[PDB]
Amino acid sequence: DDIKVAVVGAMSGPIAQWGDMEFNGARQAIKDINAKGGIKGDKLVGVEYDDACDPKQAVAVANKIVNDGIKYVIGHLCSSSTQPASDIYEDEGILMISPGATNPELTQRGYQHIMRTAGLDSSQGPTAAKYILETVKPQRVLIVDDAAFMRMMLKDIITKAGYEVAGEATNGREAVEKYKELKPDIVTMDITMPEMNGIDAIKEIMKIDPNAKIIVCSAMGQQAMVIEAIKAGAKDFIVKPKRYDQDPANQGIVDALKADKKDPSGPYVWITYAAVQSLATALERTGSDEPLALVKDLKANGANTVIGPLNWDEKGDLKG
Repeated sequence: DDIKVAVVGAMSGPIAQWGDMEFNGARQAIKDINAKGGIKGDKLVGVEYDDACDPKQAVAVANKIVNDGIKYVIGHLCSSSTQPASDIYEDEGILMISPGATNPELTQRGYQHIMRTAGLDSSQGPTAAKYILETVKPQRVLIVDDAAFMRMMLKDIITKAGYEVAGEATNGREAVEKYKELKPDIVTMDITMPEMNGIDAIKEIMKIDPNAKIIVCSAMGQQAMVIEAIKAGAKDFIVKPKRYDQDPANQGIVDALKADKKDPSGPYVWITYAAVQSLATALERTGSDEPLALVKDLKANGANTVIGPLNWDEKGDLKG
C-alpha cells in the first residue's frame, strides 16, 4: 500500500547547497501529507538519490529508479541531469516532475510523463549563483546590483567555487564604467529597480563590446522588461520568485523547518514542496496509479501548492 516516490538532486558537488533545499522541502511535504492521512490512508515513502547534478550519475540514478520499480520521480535538480534522465523515465512510463530543470528542450519533445514546477516563462531558475555554477565556467564576474547584501551573497558563493569577482557596480552608469575598466568575462545585473536603468546599461555595454555576456535578474511581473533585455543582447535571465517563506499560510512549514535547524528561505524548498503536493493531489483526485492519468489530471485541473495555484499546459510547462 506504500507509495514510493523517488527524490533526485545534488546531495554532493557544487550544487549541493541547493540540493539541500530540495530534499528539505520534499521531506517536509511527505511528512505533512502523511500526517494528514497520506493518500486516502496510503503512506508516501520518499526514496532519495544523489546525482551530484552530473549527467552520467543522473543516468545511473534513473536506471536505479527503473530497477526499483518506482513510478513517481520528483527531480532532477539541474537541467543537464534531468534531460538524459527524462528519456529513461519517459521510456519506462515513469512520472517525473522536476523542481529545477529550466532548459527549454525538456518539454518540447512530446513526452507525456514529464512535468516541472520551475522555469516559468523561460526563467533559468530562481537564483543566479546556481545558474552560474551549473552553466558557465570559472571566469571574471562583474556583479551589478544596488543591494549590497545581494552582492556579498553572490560573491561568496562563486568565489568559493573558483570564480573571480572583477568588480561591483551599484547602478547602470557605474556598470558601464566598470565594464570599460575591467572588461569582465561575464556580467550579472539585477534590473529590478528603475534606478538601475538596466536596459539602457545593456545597450551601452553592447556598444562597447558586441560579444558581452550579460545575465540579468528580475522580479515577478517584469516579463516585458526581460524580453527587452534579451533583445538588447543579454544572454539569459533569472526571475527572483516571491518569498514563499513569508507567506503567512506557510508559517507552519517555516516553523517545522526551523525546529529542524533548516533554512526555510531557499526557493527550492518550496518549489520541491509544491512538486510533492502536485503528485499527492493527482493521486488523491484520480485514485489511479497510472502516471499518464496523473499527468493528464494535473494538466486538466491543476493543484494548490505552497507556491500558489499551479497549472500546466499539454507539454508539461507551467502556465499563468
